Amino acid sequence: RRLKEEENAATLQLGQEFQLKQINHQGEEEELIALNLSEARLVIKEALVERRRAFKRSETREKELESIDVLLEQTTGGNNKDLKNTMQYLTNFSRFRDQETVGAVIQLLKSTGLHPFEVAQLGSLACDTADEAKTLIPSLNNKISDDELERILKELSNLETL
Amino acid sequence: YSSAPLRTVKEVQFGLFSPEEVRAISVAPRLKCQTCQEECPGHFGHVGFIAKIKKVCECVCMHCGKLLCKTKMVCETRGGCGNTQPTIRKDGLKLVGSWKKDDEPELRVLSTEEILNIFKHISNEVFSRPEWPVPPPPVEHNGAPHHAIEEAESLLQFHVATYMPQSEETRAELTGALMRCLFEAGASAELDDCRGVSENVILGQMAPIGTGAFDVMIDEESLVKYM
Amino acid sequence: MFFIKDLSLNITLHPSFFGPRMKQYLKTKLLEEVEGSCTGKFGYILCVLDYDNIDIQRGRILPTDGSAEFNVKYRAVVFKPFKGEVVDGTVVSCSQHGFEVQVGPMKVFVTKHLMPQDLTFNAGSNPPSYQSSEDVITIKSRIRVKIEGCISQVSSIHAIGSIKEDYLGAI
Amino acid sequence: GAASFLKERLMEASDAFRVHICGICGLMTVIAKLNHNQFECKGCDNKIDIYQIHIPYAAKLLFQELMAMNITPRLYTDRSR
Amino acid sequence: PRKLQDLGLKPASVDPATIKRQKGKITNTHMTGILKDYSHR
Amino acid sequence: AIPKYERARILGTRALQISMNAPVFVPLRIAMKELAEKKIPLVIRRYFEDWSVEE
Amino acid sequence: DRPIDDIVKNLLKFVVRGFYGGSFVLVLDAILFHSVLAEDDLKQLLSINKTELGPLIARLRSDRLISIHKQREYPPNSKSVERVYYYVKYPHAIDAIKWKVHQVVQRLKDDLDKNSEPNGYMCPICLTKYTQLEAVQLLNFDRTEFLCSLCDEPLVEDDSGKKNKEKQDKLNRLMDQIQPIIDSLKKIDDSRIEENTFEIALARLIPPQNQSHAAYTYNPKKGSTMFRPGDSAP
Ligand SMILES: [Zn+2]
Ligand SMILES: [Zn+2]
Ligand SMILES: [Zn+2]
Ligand SMILES: [Zn+2]
Repeated sequence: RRLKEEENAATLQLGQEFQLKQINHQGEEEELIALNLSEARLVIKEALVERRRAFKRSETREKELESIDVLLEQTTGGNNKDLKNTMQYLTNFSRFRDQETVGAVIQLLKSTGLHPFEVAQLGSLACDTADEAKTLIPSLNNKISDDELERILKELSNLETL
Repeated sequence: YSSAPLRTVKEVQFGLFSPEEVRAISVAPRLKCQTCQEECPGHFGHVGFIAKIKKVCECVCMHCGKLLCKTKMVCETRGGCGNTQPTIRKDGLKLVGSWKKDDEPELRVLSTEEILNIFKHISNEVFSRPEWPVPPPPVEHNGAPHHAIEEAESLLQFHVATYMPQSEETRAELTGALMRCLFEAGASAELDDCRGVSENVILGQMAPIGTGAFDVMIDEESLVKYM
Repeated sequence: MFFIKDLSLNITLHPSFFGPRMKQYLKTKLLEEVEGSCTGKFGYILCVLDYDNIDIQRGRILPTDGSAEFNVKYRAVVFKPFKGEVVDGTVVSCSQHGFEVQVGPMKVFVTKHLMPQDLTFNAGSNPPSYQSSEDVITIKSRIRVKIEGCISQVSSIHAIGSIKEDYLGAI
Repeated sequence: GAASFLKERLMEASDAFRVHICGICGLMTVIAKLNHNQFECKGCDNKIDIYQIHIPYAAKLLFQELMAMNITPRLYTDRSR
Repeated sequence: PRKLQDLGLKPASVDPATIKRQKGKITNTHMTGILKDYSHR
Repeated sequence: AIPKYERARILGTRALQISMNAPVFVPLRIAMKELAEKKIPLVIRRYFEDWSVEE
Repeated sequence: DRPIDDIVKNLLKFVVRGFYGGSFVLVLDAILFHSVLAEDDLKQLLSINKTELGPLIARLRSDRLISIHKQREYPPNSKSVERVYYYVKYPHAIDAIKWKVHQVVQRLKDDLDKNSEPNGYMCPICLTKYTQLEAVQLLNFDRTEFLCSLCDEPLVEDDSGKKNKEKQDKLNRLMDQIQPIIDSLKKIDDSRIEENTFEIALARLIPPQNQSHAAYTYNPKKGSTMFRPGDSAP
C-alpha cells in the first residue's frame, strides 16, 4: 500500500534520509550529525590514524597537507581519488585546526538551538556581519536576532586559528 | 551489466491503471531503441468488467453515487436525491436503464460518460478503484448528429472489445491469483505472496519445496575452528 | 555538507574466500567498494569510522551463484550536496559555457546565465578566464558558490552553482 | 522436490530475461541507460529506487500483456504482511 | 464548481448531483351520503 | 531466530563452492567426503531455526 | 427584467465577439434575442445550411455557452418527430467563462515565469531538449561542450532568452483587452442569478416566424419518473 517536497537547504527540507531524527544501529533515537569543515577534518583524520594503527598492530598548511597525503595513501586502498580531493579541500578551507578550538566552537554554537545543518554552515562559512550570514544561510531568518548572531560571529572569528 | 541491486519478487500486487499513470508511464522508434539506446524490455505508449460495472451501477444510486441493493428502486432520501433507480439491462456492449411510471416504462441508454461521472462520485483506494497503455513492439466536433456519434462510439467499443543439468547444484541434486490461473485480482487489488510453486515457476525463482524449503547460510564459528 | 551516517551494504564474497579469515576480506571489500563511491541517495561516502567494529551478520549462500551475501552495517562520513547551500571551492576548469568549482569530492558547474552580467568570458588570457572590472576568475581561484540544483543519479551526483547573489564569488 | 533443477530448466535452459523494476511502482517501466549507468522511472520521478530481477521472458511478456490489458501487476521485492 | 471554489472564485453554478428531485360496519344507513365529512373544523 | 533434501542441497552447494576454487577443509566427491567427516561450514536455516551441518 | 439579465447578456455578447468568429456571433445573438430557437428556425433566420451551422453549435455547446434540449413532438397531421431547441444557461455560461479566463491568464503567467528560467539546451540532429541540470552531466571529458547521449554531438543553446519582455507585453495586452469581462463578472458575482431551464426560457420568447413548424411549448410526460443527465435545476 505504497505509491507516489523537493529537497531545499534554505527551507531545511533535507529529504528523507537526512531527517532531523535518526535511528542508529542500536535502535536508539539520535540527532542528525552534521559536521562543519573543521569538525569533519578531525573526524576523517582521527579515523585514518586509528585505522593505520590497527593495520600496523596486525603545524603549517604545507606540512600538514603532505602528512595527510602520505597517511592517506598508506591506509587506503584503490579508488581513493575522491578522498584525496576531500582531504586537500578540507585542509585548505578549514577555520579551526586543533581539537580544543573545535570543541570551543561546538560549545559556543550548541546554545543557539538552531538546526544541525545551520550550525554546521556557521562553522564552515566565514562571515563578517549578520546580514551576510542571513543571506548566505536563509534558514537563520526569523530564528535568531541580529545582535545574537553578531556576537556569535565576532566570537567565532576570535577563535579562528592564525 | 546493471548497477541496480539484484532482488527476488516477493509479492505481486495486482491493480488497475489510473489514466494519469498510463500517461506518466508512456514514453511517446521510441518504444537501437531511441529511448534507452539498447536488453530493452519495451516501453509503453499512449470488456471484461461489463458485469462488474452493471452490478456497481445497480448497487448505487445513479445520480448522487451514494450507496442505497439491486432490488431497491428508490434513493430513500439520510442524504439522498430521492430519484427512483432504473432497472439496468445489458444489451450488446451497452447498458440500458428503464424507469417504471407512477403505460410502458421509460427507456434510455446510460452513456459511458454518465456512468463514469457517477462512479467518480462514489465514495482499493490506492491500487484499484471502480472508476479505473499501448503494448510495446515486443508484445462530434462539427455537426455529427446523435445517431452518427452513437454509431462511432459503438464501433470503437466493439473494436476495443475485440482487441482485448548445467551446474553443480543441479548435477548433485539429480491461494494467490497467479497460482489459480486475473481481471478479478486486479479489480480487488489482490496481493499475491508468491509462496506457491506456481508463482515461483512463473517468475523463474527457486521454489520453497524440497531443496528450497530452507536457506543455506555460511557460518564463521566453524570456519575459524577448521584451521 | 558533511554528515555522519549509519549505513548498510550487501557485500558478496566469492567461494575462494570461504576461509577461516573471511571477515578480514569483508572489511577490505567494504573499504575498497564503499570508500570513494558516490551513492546518490547518501552522497559521496568518504570515510568509514570504527573500522574495527563493523557488524557482519551471518552470510547467505545464493542458490546458483554459489557466493555468500553478507549484510554489513557500518558508520561512514558522507558528503551530501543540497540545493540552496553555500559552498567554497577552487576552480579547476574554465570554458565558454562556464567554469567548474571543486568542492570536496564534488564539482559544481556555473553556467554563463548564472554569472553576473559584468563578468565576461575571455580566451585571450592563458588559461582562459572570466574577467570583470573588479576581479578575474580563473583556475585555482577560490570561489564561493551556491548550489542551485542537484541531479542525484543512482551512482552519480552533479550540481549547478550560482554566484550572482550578494556576498558570493571570489573571496 | 528438485527446486534447483526446476529453476534451471525454466530459466537457464529456456527464456531468461533481466528487467528493471521501480521500487515505488512494481511496473517494468524503468528506462535503464546502462552505458552511462543511469536509471529513471518517469512517473515516479525517482532514480535511486531501481531493482533488477531475473524472470522468464514469457513472464515479462505476460505482465506487459496484462499491462496493455489495463491490469497492473506490480512486482515487489519486499513483503508487507 | 468545485475547481472554481478551490481557486478562490465564487461559482455561479452548482453540481447537478446535489440537486434534489421532489373499518367496522356503518349502522347509520339511510343518511350515509348526504352529509359531508368535516374532519377538521 | 529461535534460540538453540538438506543433504542434496548441501552436497550440491558445497560442490559448486569447491569447483569455484574454494578452500577444502578435508567436486561432488570432495563434498561427500567433507560431509562424512563433518567439515562443511554451513548452517541450514530451517523455516526459523539455524542448524549447523556439523551437529 | 432586472438589469442583471442585461449585464449577463452584455458579457455573452462581448465574449462571443472577442473570442469567436463572425458566424458564432450570429448564432448566439439569435438565441439571445430569442430566448429559445429551434434548429430549423435558427437555420432560416441566418440562412445557413446544416453543415455551416454544425461547427458553430457544436463549438458553443463545448464551452457550455449554449444548452440543448430534445423533446418528442406530436404534430396533429404528421409523424412524431424529435425536435431540438437551443437556449442559454446563464449559471453554466458564466462559470465556463470565469474558469476559461482564469486558465488563459494563469497559462500566460506560467509562461512568463518559465521564460525567466535558464534557457537550456537541445540537440540539432535528434531535436532532443536537454535542461541546464541535465546537460551539465553530459559535458565531455575536456569540459568544452555538452555531448548528446543519442548522437554524441555537441549541443546548441536554446532560444527564447530575449523574449522576456515579449511575454510581459502579451500579458499586459490581454488584461487591457479583457477588462470588460472582469468588470462584468464582478457585477454578476455581486448579485444572484437564478438557474434557467427550457420552461423558464420560454417566458422571454419572441416567435421567430409566423408559422414555425416547431412548437415552442413544454408538456412533460405525466407521471414520468425518468431523469436525464443535466436536465434539473435547483
Ligand atoms: Zn528501449
Ligand atoms: Zn440518489
Ligand atoms: Zn515507478
Ligand atoms: Zn542528439
